[PDB]
Amino acid sequence: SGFRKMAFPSGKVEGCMVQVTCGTTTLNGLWLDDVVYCPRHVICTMLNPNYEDLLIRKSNHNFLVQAGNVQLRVIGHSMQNCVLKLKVDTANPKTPKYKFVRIQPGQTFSVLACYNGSPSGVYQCAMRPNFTIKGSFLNGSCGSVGFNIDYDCVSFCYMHHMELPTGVHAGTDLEGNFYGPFVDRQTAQAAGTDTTITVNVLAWLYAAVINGDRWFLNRFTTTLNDFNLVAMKYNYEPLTQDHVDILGPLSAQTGIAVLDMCASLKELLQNGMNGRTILGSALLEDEFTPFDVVRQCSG
Amino acid sequence: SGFRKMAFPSGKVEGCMVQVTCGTTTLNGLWLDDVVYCPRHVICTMLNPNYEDLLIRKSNHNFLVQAGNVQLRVIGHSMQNCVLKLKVDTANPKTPKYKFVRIQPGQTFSVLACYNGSPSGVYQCAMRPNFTIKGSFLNGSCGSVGFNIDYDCVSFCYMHHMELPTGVHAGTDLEGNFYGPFVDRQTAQAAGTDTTITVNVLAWLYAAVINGDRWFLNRFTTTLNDFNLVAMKYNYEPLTQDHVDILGPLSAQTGIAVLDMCASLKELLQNGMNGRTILGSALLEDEFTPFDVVRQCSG
Ligand SMILES: COCCOc1cc(Cl)cc(-c2cc(-c3ccccc3C#N)cn(-c3cccnc3)c2=O)c1
Ligand SMILES: COCCOc1cc(Cl)cc(-c2cc(-c3ccccc3C#N)cn(-c3cccnc3)c2=O)c1
Repeated sequence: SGFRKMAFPSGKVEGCMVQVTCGTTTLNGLWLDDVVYCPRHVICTMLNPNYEDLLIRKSNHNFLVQAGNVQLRVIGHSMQNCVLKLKVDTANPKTPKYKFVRIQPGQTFSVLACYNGSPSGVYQCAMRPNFTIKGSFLNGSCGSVGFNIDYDCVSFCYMHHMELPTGVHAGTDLEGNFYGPFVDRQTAQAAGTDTTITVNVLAWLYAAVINGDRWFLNRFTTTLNDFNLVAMKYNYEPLTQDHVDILGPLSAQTGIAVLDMCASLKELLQNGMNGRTILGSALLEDEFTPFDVVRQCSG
Repeated sequence: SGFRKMAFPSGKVEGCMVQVTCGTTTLNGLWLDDVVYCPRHVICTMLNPNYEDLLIRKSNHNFLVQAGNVQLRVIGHSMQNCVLKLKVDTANPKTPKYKFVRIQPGQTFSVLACYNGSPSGVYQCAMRPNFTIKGSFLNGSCGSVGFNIDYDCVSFCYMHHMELPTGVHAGTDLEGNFYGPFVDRQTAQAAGTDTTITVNVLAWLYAAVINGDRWFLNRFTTTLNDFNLVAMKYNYEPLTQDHVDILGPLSAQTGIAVLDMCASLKELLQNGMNGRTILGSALLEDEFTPFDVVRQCSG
């Protein structure tokens, strides 16, 4: 038992992290096969850059890629959206089985924070409904990646590009498309107002039941439609029938109907917690997906 | 910016995890050089075991060690306190630079949860003042290890042995000595009443200041002695002058005197938070050490 903010083991991604240097700028890159992926803003000095221009003025030799202690020779460079791809002469022998995936808001992933191509730490986060992530990133972290692992396949879903003025974080999928409306320019950009991920909050309530916190349960039930009326009021995402279906296995294992759990959340939203806690939290946690809960509570 | 429950990258430990099988029991082992370390209760079937007896009745062939897909041949076995050491014919080529350390309560470490010798997830935790840890562990997790990484040296500090009836967790250092009063027997054992780690709470308050949460600061100061009187009342560990000194660099970087921050904690203990949060928490977090904060906030 127990329930922790748990990341995937990071080894398979550690073996892919490199340092990419272009002029005075250093940041991190992802070395898979004979290709190195990094934020294209590594070629900037960029209040309003034209990256087609900045890249036409570069040659392979303007890029220094360092893997461990060995320099890798760049033998070609290109742009795919907001990611720079650097072809190298040597194919990373530690390349895992992998895929690139573009995740939906509300999905979670592990982040391997890296500096100068050296991994620093690993943590879990979620793609917020407003397409930011609440990460932990210092200067030099751009190019650090987010990922999930399934069996032995690393699904890369995030590459870090920018910290916004609010201290939240924005980046791309590994094909270089930003999550959300953001662009890689040093210009005024605000995220939409964020909302709480309802289906995850419910999954975490089921995790709490699986671990013996029950003080919030009740005999009541609600209709999907009546619950959503409360959710909107408290800036929660609407719950869909597909969410209800995805919560199926947990509802079964705990014998608690999804719409029964929705009645608990209603009370907690209305009456707060009154000084008690759930899985060691004094507020409602929304960065565990239903599949995260099942993974960690029952393997 | 941002502040997360951050673990060390787990790759160097992943390359050491094996499966150890003795009879009907399977659990995890740590393969370093030509030696495999695992809980000695792998040889039990143990309401009151005599491990000297149970081990004299075993031969090398009673132990199956599986690393990846290859079986490793056991060429010798011994007991050191509560850890079984299995000498193997082949020295793990992925052995990192490493040391065994016995940590003090209040120190944090990363945990690599493993099942059948396969890493499952990584998370941070702390050694509680009562020498338990609040981990996340399912059946089969025994032998999973906790560790810190310094430069490139893995300091192993924990091996998982038991879940207590309260759902908290007990284990040993890597030389097999339990933290706390626990013994590896299926018998009534309760942990001491736990307390909150004051110096860590203060470190986390400094992290919050470094990230722009300041609503809890005040103009007041307190004496070390007066603060401890409040701490005792709220089941906080006494703060020592050595704690004050360890908080030195943070106090400086933020320009906030340790004893000034102690005045804030007093208020928060007395008046609670009144519906506001700190680093995304509605309660006082005590599983970040002063060195964790410095690592993550300023590298
Ligand atoms: C729209 O919102 C405002 C932010 O505008 C941008 C836009 C663009 Cl194109 C990029 C950036 C940005 C750049 C660099 C950088 C700069 C020079 C050398 C190395 C690095 C690294 N590495 C670093 N960071 C950063 C800092 C701390 C945490 N995370 C990310 C950044 O955000 C910020
Ligand atoms: C004093 O407190 C009560 C617990 O008494 C003990 C004492 C002793 Cl010697 C051991 C245990 C114990 C054993 C086994 C086990 C048993 C058989 C086969 C494989 C495994 C694994 N692996 C598993 N676990 C466990 C379960 C879930 C989370 N963490 C640990 C355990 O605690 C529990």
